[PDB]
Amino acid sequence: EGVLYVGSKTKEGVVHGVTTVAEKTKEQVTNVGGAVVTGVTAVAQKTVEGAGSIAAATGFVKKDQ
Amino acid sequence: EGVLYVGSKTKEGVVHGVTTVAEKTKEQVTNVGGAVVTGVTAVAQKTVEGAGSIAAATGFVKKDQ
Amino acid sequence: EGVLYVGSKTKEGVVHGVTTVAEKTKEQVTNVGGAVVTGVTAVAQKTVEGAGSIAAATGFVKKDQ
Amino acid sequence: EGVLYVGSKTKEGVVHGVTTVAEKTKEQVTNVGGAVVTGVTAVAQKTVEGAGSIAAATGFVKKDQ
Amino acid sequence: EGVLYVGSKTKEGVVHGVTTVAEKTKEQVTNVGGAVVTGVTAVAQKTVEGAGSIAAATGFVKKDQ
Amino acid sequence: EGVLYVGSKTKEGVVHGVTTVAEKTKEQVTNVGGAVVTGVTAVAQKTVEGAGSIAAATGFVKKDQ
Amino acid sequence: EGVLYVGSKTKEGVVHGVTTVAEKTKEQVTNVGGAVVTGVTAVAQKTVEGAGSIAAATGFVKKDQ
Amino acid sequence: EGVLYVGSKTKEGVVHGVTTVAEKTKEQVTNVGGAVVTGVTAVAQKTVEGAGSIAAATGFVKKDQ
Amino acid sequence: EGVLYVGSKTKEGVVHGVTTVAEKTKEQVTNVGGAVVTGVTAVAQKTVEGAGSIAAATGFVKKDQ
Amino acid sequence: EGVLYVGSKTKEGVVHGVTTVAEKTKEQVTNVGGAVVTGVTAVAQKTVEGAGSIAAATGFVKKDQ
Amino acid sequence: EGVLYVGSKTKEGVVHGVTTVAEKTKEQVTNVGGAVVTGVTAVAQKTVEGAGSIAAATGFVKKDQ
Amino acid sequence: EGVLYVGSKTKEGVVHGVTTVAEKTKEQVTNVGGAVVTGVTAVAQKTVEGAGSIAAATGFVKKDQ
Amino acid sequence: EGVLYVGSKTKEGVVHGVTTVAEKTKEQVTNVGGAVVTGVTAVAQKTVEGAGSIAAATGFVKKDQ
Amino acid sequence: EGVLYVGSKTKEGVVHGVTTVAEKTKEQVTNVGGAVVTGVTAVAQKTVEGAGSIAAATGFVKKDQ
Repeated sequence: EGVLYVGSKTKEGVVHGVTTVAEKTKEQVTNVGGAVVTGVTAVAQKTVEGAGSIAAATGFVKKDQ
Repeated sequence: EGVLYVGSKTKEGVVHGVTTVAEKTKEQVTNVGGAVVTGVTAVAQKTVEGAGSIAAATGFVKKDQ
Repeated sequence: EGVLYVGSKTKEGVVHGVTTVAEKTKEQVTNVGGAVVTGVTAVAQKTVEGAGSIAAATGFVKKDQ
Repeated sequence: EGVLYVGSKTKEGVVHGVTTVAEKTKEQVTNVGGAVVTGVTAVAQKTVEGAGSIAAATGFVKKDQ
Repeated sequence: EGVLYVGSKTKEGVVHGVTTVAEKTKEQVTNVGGAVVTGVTAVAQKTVEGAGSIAAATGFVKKDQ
Repeated sequence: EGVLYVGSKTKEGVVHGVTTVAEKTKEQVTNVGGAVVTGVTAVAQKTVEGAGSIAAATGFVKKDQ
Repeated sequence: EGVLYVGSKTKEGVVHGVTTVAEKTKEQVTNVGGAVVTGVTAVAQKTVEGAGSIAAATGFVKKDQ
Repeated sequence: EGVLYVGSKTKEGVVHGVTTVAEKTKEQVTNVGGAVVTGVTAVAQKTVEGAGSIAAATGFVKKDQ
Repeated sequence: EGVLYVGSKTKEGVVHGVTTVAEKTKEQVTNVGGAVVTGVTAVAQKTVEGAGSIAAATGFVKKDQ
Repeated sequence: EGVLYVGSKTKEGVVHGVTTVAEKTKEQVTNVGGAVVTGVTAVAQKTVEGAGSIAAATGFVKKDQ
Repeated sequence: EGVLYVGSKTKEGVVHGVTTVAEKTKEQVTNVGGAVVTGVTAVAQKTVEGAGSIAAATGFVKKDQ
Repeated sequence: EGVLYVGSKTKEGVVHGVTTVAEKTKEQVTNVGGAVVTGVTAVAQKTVEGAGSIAAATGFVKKDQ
Repeated sequence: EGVLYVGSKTKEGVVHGVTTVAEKTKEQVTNVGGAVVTGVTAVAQKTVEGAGSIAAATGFVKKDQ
Repeated sequence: EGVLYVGSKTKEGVVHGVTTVAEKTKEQVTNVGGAVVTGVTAVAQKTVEGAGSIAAATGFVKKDQ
């Protein structure tokens, strides 16, 4: 149950979403957990129903080693 | 149950979604967990129903080693 | 149950989705978990029904080694 | 149950979402837990229903080692 | 139950969301727990229903070592 | 139950959200617990219902070592 | 139950949210517990209902070591 | 009038003279004015006799334009 | 009139003369005015006799433009 | 009139002469006026006889423009 | 008239002459006026005879402009 | 008229002559007026005979502009 | 007329001559007027004969402008 | 007329000559008028004969402007 309205009157638009530049790096991590929605009129919905939901988002893990 | 409305009146648009530039790097990771929706009118929905949902998103893992 | 409406009046559009440039790198990973929907009018839906859903997205894994 | 209204009259827009520049670094992590919604009219909704929800977001983990 | 109204009459806009520049660093972490919503008209909602919700957000962890 | 109204008549705007510049550092952490909403008209709502909610946000942790 | 009204007539605006510059530092932590809402018209609401809510925000922790 | 003696007892030799690697460049110039003599026993003589000698060596020249 | 003696007892030698690596540059100039003599036993003589000798060596020149 | 003696008893040698690495530069100039003599036993002589000798060595010149 | 003696008993040698690394620079000039003699036993002589000798060495010149 | 004696008994040597590292600079000039002699046994002589000798060495010059 | 004696019994040597590191600078000038002689046994002679000798060494000059 | 004796019995040596580090500076000048002689056994002679010798050494000059 719900209603979402978007209206965009744009004459000129320049959009960037997730950008990453790595030079001479080691172990660069760009990590996104949900959707990546990008645009002059970007809309995103998400409905997680159900008890006990988990939404993890880790860059990295190092164990023992 | 729901309603989603998008209306976009654009005269000129330039959109980029996920961009990645790696030069001379080691172990660069661009990681997205959901959808990558990109456009002058980008719309994304997702409905996860059911108890106990898991949505993991890891860049990387190193074990023992 | 639901309704999704998109309307896009565009005179000129230039869209890019997932772009990746790797020069002289080692182990570059661009990882997307869902769909990659791209266009002047990009729309994406996803309905995961059923208890216990899993949606994993890993860049990489290194074990023992 | 709810209603969300957005109206944007823009003549010129330049938007960036998540940007990351790593030069000569080691273990750079850009970590986002939810969606990355970006645009001249960026809208994002999320409804997590169900007792016991977890939403973790870690940069990295190092164990034993 | 609720109502959210946004109206933006912009003639020119330049927006940046999360930006990160790391040069010659070690273990730089940019960590966001929720969504990253960015745009000339950026709107974000989130409704976490259910007793016992957890929303953790850690930069990093080092254990034993 | 509630009502939120925003109206912005802007002729020119330049907005930055979370910015981070790390040069020659070690273990720099920029950590945000909620959403990062940024734009000429930035609006953010969040409704956490349910007894016993936890919202932790740590820069980092070092244990044993 | 409530009503929130914002109206902003701005001719020119330049806004910055959370900015951090670390040069030659060790263990710099910028830690925010809630949302980071930034813009020419920045609005943020949060309603935590439920007895026993916890909202922790630590820069860092060092134990044993 | 003169005497030049060279004696080389080498068991293993690896010699390079003038080496040039240009990638993605514009107007790279490697310019040598005299001889390029290269070898495990490289010897070079030059005797310019006569008043008013000129020995020019230019990388490049741009005029008017 | 003169005498030059060289004697080299080498068991292993690795010599490089003039090396140049240009990546993504514009107007790189490596300019040498005399001879380039290179080797495990590199010898070079030059005798310029005559009043008014000139020995110019320019990287580049830009005029008018 | 003169005498020059060189004697080199080397078991292992690694020599580099003029090395230049230019990345993403503009107008890099490596300029040498005399000879470039390089080797495990590098010897160089030069005798400029004659009144009024000139030995110029310029990186670059920009005029008018 | 003169005598020059060199004797070198080396078991292991690693020599570099003129080295230059330019990254992202503009108008870098490495300028040497005489010879560049480099090696495990590097010897260089120069005899400029004649009244009124000139030995100029300029990095660069900018005129008018 | 003169005598020069050098004797070097070296078991291990690592020599560097003129080194220059320029990153993100503008108008860096490394300027040497004489010879650059480099090696485990580096010897350099120079005899300028003749009244009125000039030996100039300038980094750079800017005129008018 | 003269005599110069050098004797060096070295078991291990690491020598650097002129080193320069410029980061993010403008108009850095390293200027040497004489020879740059560098090595485990570095020897340099220079004999300027003739009345009225000039030996100038300037970093830079700015005129008019 | 003269005699110079050097004898060096070194078991381990680490020598640096002229070193310069400029970060974020403007108009840094390292200026040396004579030779730069550097090594485990560094020797330098210079004999300027002739009435009216000049030996200037300026960092920089700014005129008119």
